[PDB]
Amino acid sequence: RIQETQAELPRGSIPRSLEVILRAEAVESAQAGDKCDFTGTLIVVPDARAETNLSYRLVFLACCVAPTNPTAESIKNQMTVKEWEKVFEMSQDKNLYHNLCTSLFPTIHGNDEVKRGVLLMLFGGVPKTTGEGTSLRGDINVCIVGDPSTAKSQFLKHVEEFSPRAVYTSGKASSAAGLTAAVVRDEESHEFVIEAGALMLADNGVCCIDEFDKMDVRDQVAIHEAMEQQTISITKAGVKATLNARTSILAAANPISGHYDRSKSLKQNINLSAPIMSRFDLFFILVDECNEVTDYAIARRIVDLHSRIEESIDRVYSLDDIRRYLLFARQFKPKISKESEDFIVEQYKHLRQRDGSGVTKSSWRI
Amino acid sequence: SVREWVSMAGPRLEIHHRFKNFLRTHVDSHGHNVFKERISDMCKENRESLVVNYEDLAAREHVLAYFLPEAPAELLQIFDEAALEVVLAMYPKYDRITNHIHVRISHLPLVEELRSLRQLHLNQLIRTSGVVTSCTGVLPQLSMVKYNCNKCNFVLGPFCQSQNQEVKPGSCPECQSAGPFEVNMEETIYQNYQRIRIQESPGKVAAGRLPRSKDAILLADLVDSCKPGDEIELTGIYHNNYDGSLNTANGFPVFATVILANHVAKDEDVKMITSLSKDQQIGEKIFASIAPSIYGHEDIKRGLALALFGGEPKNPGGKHKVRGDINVLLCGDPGTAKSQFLKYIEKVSSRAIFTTGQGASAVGLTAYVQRHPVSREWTLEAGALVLADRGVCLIDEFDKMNDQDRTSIHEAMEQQSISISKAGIVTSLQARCTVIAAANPIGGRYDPSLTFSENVDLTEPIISRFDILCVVRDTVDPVQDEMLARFVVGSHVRHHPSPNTYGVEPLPQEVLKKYIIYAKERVHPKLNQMDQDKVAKMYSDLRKESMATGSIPITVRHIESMIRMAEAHARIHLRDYVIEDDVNMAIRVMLESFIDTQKFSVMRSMRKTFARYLSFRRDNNELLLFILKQLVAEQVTYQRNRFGAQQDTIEVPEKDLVDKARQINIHNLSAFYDSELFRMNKFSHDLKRKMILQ
Amino acid sequence: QLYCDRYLCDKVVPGNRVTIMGIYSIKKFGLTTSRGRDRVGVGIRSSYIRVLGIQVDPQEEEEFRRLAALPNVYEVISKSIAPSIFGGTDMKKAIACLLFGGSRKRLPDGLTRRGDINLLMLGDPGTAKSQLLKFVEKCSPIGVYTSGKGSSAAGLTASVMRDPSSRNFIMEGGAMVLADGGVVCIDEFDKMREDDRVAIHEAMEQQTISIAKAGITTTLNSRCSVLAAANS
DNA sequence: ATGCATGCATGCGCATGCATGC
DNA sequence: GCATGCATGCGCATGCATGCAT
Ligand SMILES: Nc1ncnc2c1ncn2[C@@H]1O[C@H](COP(=O)(O)OP(=O)(O)OP(=O)(O)O)[C@@H](O)[C@H]1O
Ligand SMILES: Nc1ncnc2c1ncn2[C@@H]1O[C@H](COP(=O)(O)OP(=O)(O)O)[C@@H](O)[C@H]1O
Ligand SMILES: Nc1ncnc2c1ncn2[C@@H]1O[C@H](COP(=O)(O)OP(=O)(O)O)[C@@H](O)[C@H]1O
Ligand SMILES: [Mg+2]
Ligand SMILES: [Mg+2]
Ligand SMILES: [Mg+2]
Ligand SMILES: [Zn+2]
Repeated sequence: RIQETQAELPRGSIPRSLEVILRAEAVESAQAGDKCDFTGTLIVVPDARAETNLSYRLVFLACCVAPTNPTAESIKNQMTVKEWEKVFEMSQDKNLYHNLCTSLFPTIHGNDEVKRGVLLMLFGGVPKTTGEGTSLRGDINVCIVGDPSTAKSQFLKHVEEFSPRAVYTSGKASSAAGLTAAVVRDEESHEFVIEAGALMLADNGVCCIDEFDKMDVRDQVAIHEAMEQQTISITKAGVKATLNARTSILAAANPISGHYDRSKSLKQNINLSAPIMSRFDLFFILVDECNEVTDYAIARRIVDLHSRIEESIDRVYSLDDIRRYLLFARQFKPKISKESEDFIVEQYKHLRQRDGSGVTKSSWRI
Repeated sequence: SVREWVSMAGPRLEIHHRFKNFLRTHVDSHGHNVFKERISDMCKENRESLVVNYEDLAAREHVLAYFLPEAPAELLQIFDEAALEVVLAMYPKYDRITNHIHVRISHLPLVEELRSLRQLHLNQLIRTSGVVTSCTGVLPQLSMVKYNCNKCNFVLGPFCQSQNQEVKPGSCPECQSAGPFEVNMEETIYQNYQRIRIQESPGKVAAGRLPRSKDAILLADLVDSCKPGDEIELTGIYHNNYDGSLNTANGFPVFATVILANHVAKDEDVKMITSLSKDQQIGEKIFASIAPSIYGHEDIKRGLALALFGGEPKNPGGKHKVRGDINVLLCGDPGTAKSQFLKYIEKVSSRAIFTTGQGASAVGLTAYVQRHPVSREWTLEAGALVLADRGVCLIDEFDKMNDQDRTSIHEAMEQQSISISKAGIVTSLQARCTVIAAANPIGGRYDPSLTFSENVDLTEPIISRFDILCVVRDTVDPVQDEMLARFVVGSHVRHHPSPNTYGVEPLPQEVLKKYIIYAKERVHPKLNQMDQDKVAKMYSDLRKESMATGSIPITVRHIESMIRMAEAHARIHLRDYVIEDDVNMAIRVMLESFIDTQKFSVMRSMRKTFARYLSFRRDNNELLLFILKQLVAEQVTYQRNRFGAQQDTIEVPEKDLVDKARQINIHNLSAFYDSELFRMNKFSHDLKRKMILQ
Repeated sequence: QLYCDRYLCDKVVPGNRVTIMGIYSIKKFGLTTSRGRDRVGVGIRSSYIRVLGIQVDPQEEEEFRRLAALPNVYEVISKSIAPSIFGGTDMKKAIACLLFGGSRKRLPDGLTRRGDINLLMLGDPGTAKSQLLKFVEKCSPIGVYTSGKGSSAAGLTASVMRDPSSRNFIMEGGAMVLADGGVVCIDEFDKMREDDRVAIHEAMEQQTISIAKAGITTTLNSRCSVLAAANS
């Protein structure tokens, strides 16, 4: 089943659905959640009357399926000479840490910490398994809280536009059945098929949730279960199944009173349960300062963007190159050196010592 | 085709003779007749199945191995006939016991996964691996059906029951009628039938795609060989030739595929236990064995060991019932690894049920009657408490429960039974189980200034049920934090894809399980040698001084708990009678648990007053280390408060430690300086200045 | 699935633990083509068991008369009530006379007067109150033990519903309703819910419970002695 | 004579309205 | 002042039983 894209939607119209049939080797491709171009014919299948001296429907047959916009050794072999040259040029630059920050967020002024956190979340870690049967998380989740209009929702949209596999939800617009998955019958056999939810479509990707406080308690419990076990279990309609959801969550939230209280802790400012709160790796807090120079700087950028629609951007690397580099880099599984162990131990000791009573109270314990 | 050549009688007889010769003459690498001993072992258990390795068959006769994948049914029938003939030649009585024998292939060249099964594999032999998701149970299917005529009483001859089409008898030979017929239940032969749904392993599924499932059928001895949720490997036949497989009523002409499987792949101990019990440090080894991956928390491990070993229920007549289960409650700050203990206990325990009070638990905590979503049958599903009868029930997030769960737990802990009155069903079910629960404080951090009851959302009657209460705090100790960080980093490094305790040696898990089973089965301690006077005096003094303090007096209940713990200790050493050591240990544990729940001033006063009982089998070095830690903490706090930052070195005079030791009646500290604990905490002693440096 | 014939009907109430001896058979209803979505099963007949046997898991009058004719029956009965618990002789006597109970009397006017006794106990924890309740529940011929808020899967008072499929008035037996002429022990008297608290007033006073819903009005009988425990 | 459309539960998914508890 | 627990209507699909039009 295929769906009409958003770019072709006319005024006040809902996207149309079409049915495609694949034969022989073309059966292998065309996985769910993809954006693909199909080549084939339009053929009528029965679903006025005839007599001796009529209900029909439209079905599409496809011949080839291709990506709309197109194992380290295999990736190296697939890439062309110029693509590999560009990848090598990118790899040998320190400014890659800085330039990418300007590459993905050109219009946004300041907030470099959020950009670096988003980059680290995008790159992700290395998952591991223990000998006792337990599993260790390798994904990174990021939460943002701030005053109104402090560029809070722009990062989620940028991740939407950049990431190829990303699903975005807001508040109560997504139901419980919208997430997780659903099970329905097969139309031509005794088998059953599974309709994937938002989390499953964003598998090995990034899931963006705005207005995280408005979500219902049951939905938050389901999200916490997905974050913790990284598995979705469905026992419905005579079907029992378990599915893998290895996603990374980027969430946006607002204070209870609508403004961040400087004299209160983080727990007293957000109406979020402690379990889901503890699972997040990084929390970012944005406060709108009443500074004249900051207002001038923001105004300059906004007016420059509005004055020059497309000439106010000086990206160093195209988004396609960044996507290719990310795809190449995510395959690597670096190890931990011996001296890094002692360095991490000492740094964690210092971080714990920071929690002493000789300094003012912090908003989040370690 | 291969099947066409196989069908005719000539090659059938030739293959039969060849397989008989192969069965008779096959030997192992050492020359021993494999089939002789295999058939003898099968005979010893009156089995009905035989296992044949494909590698040996290919090595001996290549033609049978070549024809095997492309013609499974007929060749398997021929092999069954040959095996039956050979077995009947070996033993003649089996015509009375078993009239047929099945031949199953064990090994095969590994075949593609469930995704690659396509048209090329039609009517062939395949090997797959998957995970079981459902089971239909055992069902009876017809075989050699005998029919009874409706007009006359003639019994029709047996008809072979094919799995492709239903049996349709032609007509009665005598009366020549062709009307309806009925099945002769008394003389018909029946076979076992089972159906399974198999899904790909989630770990091997590539990202961006969903696992796929297929159906399989088991017959005869293969039934009830796989539990749901287990990982299996099957060798089977990829089949379509069954009636109703083709979609004809509407839609495209689509066939449904079904796999027919024929193979599934998944005294001295007593003396050893008695010898281990003779060891002088068996109890310490058992205590250190629990939770190898969890650092510290020795008291928690000891309490969990006592709970696991358990006690002995009593019932004088049928009036006064006293339980013997030791319930455990842990309350702690976040990040103290409370869930790891529960997971380890679930792994160790033979019958353990794990549940969480937050919600969406796999196993519920309240009984209800409902139609099961999978089996679609009207069932009565009891709570985790009933399913854990004579077992262990672990509860996580104990403070997030609702009213129904709280009421059910209260009635299961007080009355040890659950009463159900729903949908016209009135039942009472036993819930004899040991409860271990984990919880967090109300404010997110434990406050020593308040009592244990005020720091937990639970009510006093619920807390009163638990025999052992543990309190875990997250105080900042640099050495402990450094050691924990080292352990965590080492654990992370070791498990990349590409001995610290005073105990001599922890026991292996299997030996621990055998010890627990033996102790539970064959140990029943008796209290014929108890000393009532000491217990009575201690109880009187405890009550008097608790009321002198004026907060939370002790009661009779604790004494009973103490007795239980004593019995538990007597179960560890396999002693048939309790002695003074177990009584003293139980007294120490109970007093520690009671004291830890009081507030600051009361706890300090009780600890000062009751130093005699709490020091049973303790180490003076540990007490001196505690004193030194208190002094160091005081000095560091003063330095941080005044100077505003920590200094590079910490120093403390020896005279204060000596004076405090004299207060505890200790006059020598050379052993403490030479003790391993002194070096472990990186303390040094300087006689040139009579100081202690850290 | 089980089939009972003739005199074997109504011998078993649902919820009982039974041992049944019978014949393992299959249903015979001629032949029919396989129908429905799934047609993999071929030649499968539903099975059942035909039940043939079910087991459920004057001289004494003189003995009782001799026991009651003694001058020391009161002391013997008092001692027989929980000999394990130390002290509380007056409490044991009160429990015994509660177990024996009084007599109910009707009047020509149609009014009724209660013949059952109700007791209340208050005290500090650790005074062995629950043990007495359990002993009373075991000793009494009919006895129910509750926790005030109902139970794991049964409420304290009855409820009435209407089945949409069959349009019949289904009543769920509560803890008070399940006992008639027996003793109901109630721990944690403080934590009672509002509706149950309101209903127990009428249950104690008139020994009846009146329930009115759409198209129905009923008055169930609850002649229960009440033994309650509570905390300070 | 045979295969199919329909009557009668029942699960599924959902939205909507009334009561209450913090 | 609002989110949630507890009925109840709405719309639907699915399964089991049977009764006869082509
Ligand atoms: N003593 C310890 N030794 C090893 N690892 C530890 C120890 N204490 C804590 N950890 C680690 O702390 C991490 C926190 O997760 P864990 O599930 O154990 O927390 P928890 O105490 O159950 O917390 P919560 O209060 O959130 O339920 C785990 O990965 C665990 O390995
Ligand atoms: N630091 C900033 N730099 C540039 N533009 C900003 C910045 N902060 C806010 N803006 C502008 O203000 C608007 C904020 O809207 P939005 O991000 O939706 O607010 P919120 O996400 O908090 O609801 C954006 O359109 C953005 O262009
Ligand atoms: N007077 C007594 N004689 C014998 N045992 C007692 C006495 N008082 C208390 N106990 C013991 O102490 C325990 C008290 O617990 P419990 O009766 O549940 O307290 P409560 O009912 O007040 O909550 C019982 O198990 C009982 O065996
Ligand atoms: Mg926004
Ligand atoms: Mg936990
Ligand atoms: Mg009690
Ligand atoms: Zn006949």
